[PDB]
Amino acid sequence: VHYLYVRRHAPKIPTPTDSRSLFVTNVPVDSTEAHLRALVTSLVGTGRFEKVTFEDESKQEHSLEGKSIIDAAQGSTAVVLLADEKSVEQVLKAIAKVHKTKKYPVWGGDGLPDSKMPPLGPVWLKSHNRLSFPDPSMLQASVDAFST
Amino acid sequence: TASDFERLLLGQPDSSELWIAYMASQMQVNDLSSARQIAERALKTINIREETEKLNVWIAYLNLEVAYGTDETVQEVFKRACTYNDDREVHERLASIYIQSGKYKEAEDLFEKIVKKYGSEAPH
Amino acid sequence: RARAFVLETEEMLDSVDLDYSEAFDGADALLHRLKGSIETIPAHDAQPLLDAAAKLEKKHKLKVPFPSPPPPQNSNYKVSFATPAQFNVVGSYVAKTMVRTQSAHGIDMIVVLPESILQEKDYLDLRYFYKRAYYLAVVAAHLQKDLKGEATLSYEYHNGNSLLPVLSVKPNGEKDEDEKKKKKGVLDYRIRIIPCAPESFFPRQKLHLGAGLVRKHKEGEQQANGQPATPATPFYNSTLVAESSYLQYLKLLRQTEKKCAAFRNACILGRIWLQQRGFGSDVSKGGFGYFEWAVLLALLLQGGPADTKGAAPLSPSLSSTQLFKALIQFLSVTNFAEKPCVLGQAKPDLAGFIENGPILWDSARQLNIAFKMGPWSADLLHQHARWTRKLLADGAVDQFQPTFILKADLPTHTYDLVARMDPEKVSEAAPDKVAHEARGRHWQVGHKVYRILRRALSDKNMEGGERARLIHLKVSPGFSSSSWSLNEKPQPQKAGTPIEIGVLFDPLNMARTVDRGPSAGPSAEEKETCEKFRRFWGEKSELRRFGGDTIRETLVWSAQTPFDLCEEIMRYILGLHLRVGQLQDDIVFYGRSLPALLSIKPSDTALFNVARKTFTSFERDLRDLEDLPLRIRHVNPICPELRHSSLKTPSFGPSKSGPRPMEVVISFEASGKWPESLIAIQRTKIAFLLMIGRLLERFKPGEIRTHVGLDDARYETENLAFLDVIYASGACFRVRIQADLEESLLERQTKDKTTEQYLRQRASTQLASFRRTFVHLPLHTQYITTATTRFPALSPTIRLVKHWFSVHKLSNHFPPELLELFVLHTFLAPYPWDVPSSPTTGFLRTLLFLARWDWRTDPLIIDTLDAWRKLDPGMQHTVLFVATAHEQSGTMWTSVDGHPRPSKVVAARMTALAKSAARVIREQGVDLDVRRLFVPSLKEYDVLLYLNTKVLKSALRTYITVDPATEMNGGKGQEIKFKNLAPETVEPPLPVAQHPVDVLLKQLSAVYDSAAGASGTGPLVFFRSDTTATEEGDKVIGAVWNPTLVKRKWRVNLPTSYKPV
Repeated sequence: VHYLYVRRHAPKIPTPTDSRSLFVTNVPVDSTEAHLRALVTSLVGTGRFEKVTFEDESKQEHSLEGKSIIDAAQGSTAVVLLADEKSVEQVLKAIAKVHKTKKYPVWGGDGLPDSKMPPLGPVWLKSHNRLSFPDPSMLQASVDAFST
Repeated sequence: TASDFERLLLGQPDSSELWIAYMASQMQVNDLSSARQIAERALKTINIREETEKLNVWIAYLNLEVAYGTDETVQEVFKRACTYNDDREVHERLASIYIQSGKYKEAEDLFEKIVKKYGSEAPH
Repeated sequence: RARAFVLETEEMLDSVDLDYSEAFDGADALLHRLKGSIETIPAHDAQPLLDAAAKLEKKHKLKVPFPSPPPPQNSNYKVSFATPAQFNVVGSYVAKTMVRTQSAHGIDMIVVLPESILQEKDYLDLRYFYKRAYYLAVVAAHLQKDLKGEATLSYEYHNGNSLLPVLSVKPNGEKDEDEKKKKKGVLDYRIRIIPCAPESFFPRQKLHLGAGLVRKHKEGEQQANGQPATPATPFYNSTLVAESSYLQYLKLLRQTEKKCAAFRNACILGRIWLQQRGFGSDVSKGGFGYFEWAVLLALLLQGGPADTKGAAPLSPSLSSTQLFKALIQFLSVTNFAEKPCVLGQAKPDLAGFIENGPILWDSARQLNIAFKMGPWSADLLHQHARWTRKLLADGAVDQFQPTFILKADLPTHTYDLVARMDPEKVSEAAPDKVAHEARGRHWQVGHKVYRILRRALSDKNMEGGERARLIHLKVSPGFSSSSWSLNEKPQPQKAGTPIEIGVLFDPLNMARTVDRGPSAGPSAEEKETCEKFRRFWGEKSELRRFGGDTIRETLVWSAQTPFDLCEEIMRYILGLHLRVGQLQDDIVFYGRSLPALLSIKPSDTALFNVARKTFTSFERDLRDLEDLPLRIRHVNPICPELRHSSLKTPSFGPSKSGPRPMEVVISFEASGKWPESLIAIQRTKIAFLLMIGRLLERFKPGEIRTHVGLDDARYETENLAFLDVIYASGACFRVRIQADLEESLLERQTKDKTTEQYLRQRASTQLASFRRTFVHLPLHTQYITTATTRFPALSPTIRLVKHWFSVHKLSNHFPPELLELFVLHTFLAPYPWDVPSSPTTGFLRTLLFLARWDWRTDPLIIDTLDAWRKLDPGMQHTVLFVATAHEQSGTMWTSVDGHPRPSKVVAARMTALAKSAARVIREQGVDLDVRRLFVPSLKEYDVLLYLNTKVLKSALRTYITVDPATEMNGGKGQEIKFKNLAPETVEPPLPVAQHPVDVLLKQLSAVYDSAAGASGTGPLVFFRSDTTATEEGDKVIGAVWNPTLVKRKWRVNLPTSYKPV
């Protein structure tokens, strides 16, 4: 089983773009917007999601560090964002029971199973489609506007 | 030994015969780069005026390099021997050296080049 | 150098020194007792052959004649035994130059027969040798009756001399200070009683080499202007003069000791030189030992140069360091290795060097000290002497401890053969007649194998340049017993004679299809009809037109993959001249990645063709001539394909291959218009590259197409873009731009960010990885492309070592240039072995030295430190240290990629598999069971996972141009075609046919490591799944949990999948 640890990010938020979020650690493999929105839907009595920032992975594949750790020009924790001040208070009271479902009075099997995104044949093939052969159209426009 | 040799070089720093005895002992004991260092320090620390002493160390270096050295270093020390000493003299000495060493063909080439260069005024 | 040598010689001497209570009394007890015994044995009547045989059948001890024994019709004389008259000690013990030899040594003692039993004619027809062995049997049996049966005994030969039989006594037990002497395995291990002759009895001027003292024919051996008709018998005459002259070299050696007592240390260093060079005084091994070394040092201290000047580094007031050095350089250059066989002879006092005749002569005694030497031992001594004069010539590294083992005696090509010459007339073409018996001393077959193979592998050019496939030759008779029992006359052998042939080739002319000869003569000259050619070759002699417009005698071989044209020469020449005895060589490392082209396998032509000629036409000149706002300076090929190091030898086409994208550097001129930031300087590079791209796609070579793709090789640089050009011959070239301000801005971005105090190591990692991918590859490929012309084994050695690391799961983290310079360490610094002239032997020395090198105290250095070892005592960030004149830091290709380095991670399993890969060699041998190196053990792994590709049959094999998987019919010829691989679309389905497990663990190489570290078949650098997803391997991933995680406290910068407890 995979454990999810949920605590309060709120006492350390002085910047506005990080506000009303959750301090999440040890996200599952390839944890994205769809997987998180799906689990937050499966939680009952729960609000809406908008976006995930600071989604640089530090666990589920090997190496020394992540991808976007330092800003080169000048822990896989994420900042998970919800709809408004009303919507964050109703996801927390539903997590205060999911750690208790192991001793819930029917059984401990009522927890949500996490269906992964398996890397299929042509889907993970996209990794080779950026090293040498991406589309020639978008790469022409991004280079000329920064020079102008 | 090296200590007695350093003592006699402290006693007579001009003495090129004991200098070449020192580098001769070092070509017996076969550290030839060390013998190169001895003859270099000879050219540096022998009293400056003594042309016969410095040319004795020069001729000894030429003999050293035609014996145990190579073609590149014999030409290089040929060049510096010219720029420091009398040109026709060092050509004549390298001629006699090739004569003794039996390298008669490269001897002949040097004979040609000296009779081109200094054949204008030298009959010898 | 000299001071280090004298101190290290002193510590070696202190290590191998002796004990005085050992010497006296351990040797003296038996010497005094045994001399008492031999003086108490009696003498008998002068007895003939029939009485000799009559007592020798009914006594338990037996006579030891060498064949042929004398018949009573040919033997008319008498044999008697008389009392011993004198005693002396000869060899190393009277000199006291001994050491503690771990295997064995034995001191000799000399018991000379008296004068009255001899006849002045006895130097003819073996009669003296027979009465010597009669002396032997009598003195031996009387030793048997005086010892009361407590010491055991064997028969033996001295120095391998087949005409010098000896008895060798062995003790059995140990008490404190008694007769028995077991615990002393050097001076008391062996005692050998040598029968010999008094001094100056036989005429030495007749005992000359050129005089034949074995008269077999009597009719026609005269009227020939002197004596060339009677054939010379140099081994027999030399044996005679040596046993008659055992005393003179004894006293000459002693007077050289007491006029120079550095002779002890010099002979000791010479002894260690010979035991580690494997030689000895035996006839099978050349007959170079203490006797020869000591008398030659005596000879060169009493002279040696041409004008009879005293040898310059050999004054009697010198030391052992310079005495050993001068002896080495004289064996090197003057007249003591090969020149005493081809170009000259030397004298005893007053000693001189004269330019004629093969002999190591002494005059007043008339003996060749090198009588047991052949031209084989001559060329071996020449290579050893040259290597040793260079090792004493260097002045930077320490060179006392690495000492030479003869890989030329034991190469990969030890062609074992059975040869059953029974009977001799149907199983030997060379007539072993009475003339050959009178000439050779039992080593007929040895001389034949040496001679036949040298004229088999020798070639000769147009301009007189002697150039061959052979430099050194050896025949070592395995299963040759020099000791034997007490009840038998010869040594009998019923398993035949095994003949090894250990050959070091010459790699510059090893793979040439042609064997050359003399001028195709109008009239048949003697070398046209001689024993080197058309009769000695047979059916393979023809006429071929050359490129130098002159007609010559020619041989045409075949170039193929699994073995060598040299081996084919061996099989046919042995089968035609020696005899039809079989020949085998099944040592298989040539089954590498085999490039699929015409005439499999291609020699050093394919890499040249594809990379160099398609890079000439058309990338270089069009990219230089292309009009652009910034002018191109340098376009420099820097791949393992250029520097002769690629694992796959690629072809035209194979876009599915890892090593096929060729990384290359192009820079622009010095302009200050580049911006001052990373993403801006990279978008300028992307703009420049897309302009190159549009011009090259609209120009007339428009069959080539371009595209701009990103990279993930360098960390935290996400807008790097390339031009990878797909030539009409399927070439691929990864291009890159440098900028001096880009280098300095990565320097400053490592310099900034002070206030966080924990990012300097990652900043230095990014910096030095940028340094790897940009800076040093130009000069590195220049150095290796220059080293290629002198070392022609380098490319296939790199293929074998890289393929070994590919099957042993290490090159996914190990960079390729690391292993490249690792094979270059044993190439340009081949000590303490010879030149790698074979790819398999190169793989073996890389295995040997990676196994025997320690990472803890020894840093490697190579000609192609004291500040990092203090803060890392346990070596957790670094283990390897790879430096040269190119890189002085030693930390560029080792600590930057991010190796885990405790004792149970990726970098720690390099050392564990190199030890065990040599344990297959010594115990069971080298055979078809050497396939266990190219399989993985797959042990000590915490979790193992099996993966499968979605491939059809023979994928990905055929499109890497390597041909396993025979279910494709025609992989042995040109069946597969690569011009159909030129795609219609640049999207899928062009990259569908790549390996979905190679890049599966590139992206699985970006996230964890603080939890775990694994290695798989995929990201093995510049390597595809062609040879490790078949019978030869398996596509697995093996993960080991790191020891720094057993349980820890809940933190934030944790990274690990961890469970609550």
